Amino acid sequence: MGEMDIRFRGDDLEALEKALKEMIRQARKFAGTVTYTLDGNDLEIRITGVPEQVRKELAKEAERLAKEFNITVTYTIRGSLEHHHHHH
Repeated sequence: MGEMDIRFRGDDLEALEKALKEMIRQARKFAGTVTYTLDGNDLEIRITGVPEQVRKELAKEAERLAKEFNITVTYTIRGSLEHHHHHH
């Protein structure tokens, strides 16, 4: 399984649009599927097909656009539980 939910919240819809435009561009360069829901000041971008290793990289890009446009991102990734236990 390899599917991630990248959701941008911000009072400026334009900041959400430029973050969006990038996260689509990133899903395209990784060659995956990209969907999005613009509704008021909430945007959820659903990137499917990209594996867990790549879904992490989309999280770094979510964060770089969050501090770029000063908007709050929240991203969901599970399947990182490769070792659902401490290193002990």
